Amino acid sequence: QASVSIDAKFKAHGKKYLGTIGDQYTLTKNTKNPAIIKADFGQLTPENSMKWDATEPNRGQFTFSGSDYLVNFAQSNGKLIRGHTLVWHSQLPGWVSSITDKNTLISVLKNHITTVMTRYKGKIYAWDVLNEIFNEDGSLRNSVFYNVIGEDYVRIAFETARSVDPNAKLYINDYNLDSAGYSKVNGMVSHVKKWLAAGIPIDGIGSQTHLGAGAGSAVAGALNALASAGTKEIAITELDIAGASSTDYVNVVNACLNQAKCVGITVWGVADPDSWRSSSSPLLFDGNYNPKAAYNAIANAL
Ligand SMILES: O[C@@H]1[C@@H](O)[C@H](O[C@@H]2CO[C@@H](O[C@@H]3CO[C@@H](O)[C@H](O)[C@H]3O)[C@H](O)[C@H]2O)OC[C@H]1O
Ligand SMILES: O[C@@H]1[C@@H](O)[C@H](O)OC[C@H]1O
Repeated sequence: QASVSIDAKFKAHGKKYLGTIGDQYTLTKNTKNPAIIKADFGQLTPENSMKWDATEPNRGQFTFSGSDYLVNFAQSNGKLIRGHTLVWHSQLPGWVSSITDKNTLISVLKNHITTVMTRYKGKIYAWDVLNEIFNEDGSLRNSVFYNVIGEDYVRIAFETARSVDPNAKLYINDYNLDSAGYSKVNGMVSHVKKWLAAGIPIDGIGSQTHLGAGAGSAVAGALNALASAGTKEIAITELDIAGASSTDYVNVVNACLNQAKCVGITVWGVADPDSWRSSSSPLLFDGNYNPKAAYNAIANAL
């Protein structure tokens, strides 16, 4: 645990949280990891336990062991929770993707959203309702949901989520929304404006922010562009930067700090060895679960 909490310092600026991720394994693999989570971060996103493959492996049969543990740990330690993720083309069981009847898929979709959301009703700050539904050029990704139901699945997902748990912030999350002017950013913006004008309950846009070295400086403009979509809030949902330079990390933190709609930042992992991009050492804590230079840089910038 780092003596100075970047979550505390970020919150001091009126932000909601500076959080990270976890699940049973990383929360119990050693003593430093859960200790770091409790001392320096204020929000948790389950890395894998709330995904479709882990929650509904078979049609209508739910498995909530992992997700229960994550939610219970967070709730037991005063950490906000971001549910992730309800509708996604990746980590989706074959039984879902093989469905070809529109009404059958809508039924399945609604039951999945309803069961997962109902189980944690009132305990979730934000839900990534839809994840990665855009192609790089801004067009809608041809996933089973898009292919079988059509663009209306967007309305259905958000409306179902809104009625199931009106207390959770409903988000659409995506990656590569990292620079103003990028096609995917333009597509995210124009579509959300359209959906909001039609009455679709979208509370926020989540920008993953999986960066390469040097890409930190363009994030401020990207967030400014995303703010034009018209949602109530936006957030950096899965931050990690290859090389973990102080300049990149501080640039990204300032990007959120200086944009009124950015409620918080979630770093996709605590320590490098547990990163899904471990070979690029993209996190704030190193192989010894000790704060890296960037962590202190972030603290001294707040
Ligand atoms: O066996 C499973 C692993 O193969 C799997 O690895 C995870 C893959 O997803 C990672 O999280 C996603 C990263 O990409 C983003 O765009 C998504 O929104 C994230 O959810 C995660 O870090 C990997 O661990 O999951 C774990 C095993 O069950
Ligand atoms: O542990 C579960 C809890 O996480 C959920 O919110 O409510 C039902 C419980 O069984």
